[PDB]
Amino acid sequence: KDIFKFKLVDQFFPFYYKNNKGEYEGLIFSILDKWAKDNNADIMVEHIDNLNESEIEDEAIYLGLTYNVKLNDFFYFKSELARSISILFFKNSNFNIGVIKNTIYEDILRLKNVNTIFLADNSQELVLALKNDKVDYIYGDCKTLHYIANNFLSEDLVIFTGDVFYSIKNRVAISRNAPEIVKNLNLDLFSYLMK
Amino acid sequence: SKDIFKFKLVDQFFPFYYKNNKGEYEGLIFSILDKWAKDNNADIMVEHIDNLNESEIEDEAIYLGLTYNVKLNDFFYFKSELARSISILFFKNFNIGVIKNTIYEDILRLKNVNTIFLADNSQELVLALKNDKVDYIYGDCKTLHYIANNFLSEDLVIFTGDVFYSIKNRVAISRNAPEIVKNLNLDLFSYLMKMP
Ligand SMILES: [Mg+2]
Repeated sequence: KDIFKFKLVDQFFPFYYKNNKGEYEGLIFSILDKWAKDNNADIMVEHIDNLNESEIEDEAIYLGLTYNVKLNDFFYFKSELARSISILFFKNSNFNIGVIKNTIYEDILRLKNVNTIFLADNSQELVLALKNDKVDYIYGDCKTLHYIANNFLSEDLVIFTGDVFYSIKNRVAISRNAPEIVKNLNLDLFSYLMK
Repeated sequence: SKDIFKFKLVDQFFPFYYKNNKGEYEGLIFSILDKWAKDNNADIMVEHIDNLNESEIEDEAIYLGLTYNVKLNDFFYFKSELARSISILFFKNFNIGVIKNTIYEDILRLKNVNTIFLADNSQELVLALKNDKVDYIYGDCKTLHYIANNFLSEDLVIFTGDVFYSIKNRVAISRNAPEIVKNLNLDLFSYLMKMP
């Protein structure tokens, strides 16, 4: 009956990602299908590389966003998916650090007064920036960035051992101007992972 | 007197600790443990072990990389949560491989899987898949995938079927541990600063 739009942002292993062979992978559809049946509804899935405040769809449910001062004005963050850990990577003095824009990782670097921040639109772009030595470090998701890096880089990634490790919540997000029916949805997708 | 405590890092646990190409251990756990050490006014010793041998269990040691298991529960007390994982059935491009004495083993026995191949550690487990000793492996989503992808040039495929459990990774100490260890606050996760 009802049809709800889900938006997958960038990449988020293991929920959704692009493998070495360029094939879209993930178990998110398995979860969304189960959520759909429980809610007696159909779903539309859209994938977006980078989020823009001007292109926000009020009725859509966003996955793969993290808390960000800019995005907080537009979104309500609800149920948690898997958690992540922020890591600063470099390839195996003055410097510059790559980071995906409008993410919690950007805000972390900003409040640390890092002024040589290189803003990438997505994970792939960020990794390629490191490849072509546009940046000396990249900052972001522990597994997803490491994974994409190993797909494009010939050099191994190394972890920068400093005070840069934070526990990151990856939550489901809806527009603050979402219809009441969306706002009343149970969006605890993580509950479909029994324990 | 500043106390000294031994931490045993079992197998591999991405991104807390894992093997790189140089035969060394990379990870962020070492940073966390140094922080924990400062607040508890103590020194620390880190030792890596691939397998968990009952004969080699040290009562004074604090164990990381263990999950709740019917067999280990009779030897360890599982304490604070360090991180979470998702159980995934992996395959390349029917017997199932799984690390012995893990929560993952129990799951397969509860689901009444007939042909269970037991591995001692993640490295052995993923090697069994690579060498076609097993058709599927079951375990940690990040770690098993990392090893296969970085050491064996194998990008493992996730089994779509309903086999996804939320797994808690906890700190564990021996049942016969010293009183000085039992009194420790082993909330290592708290030393990972949270978002606001
Ligand atoms: Mg596929």
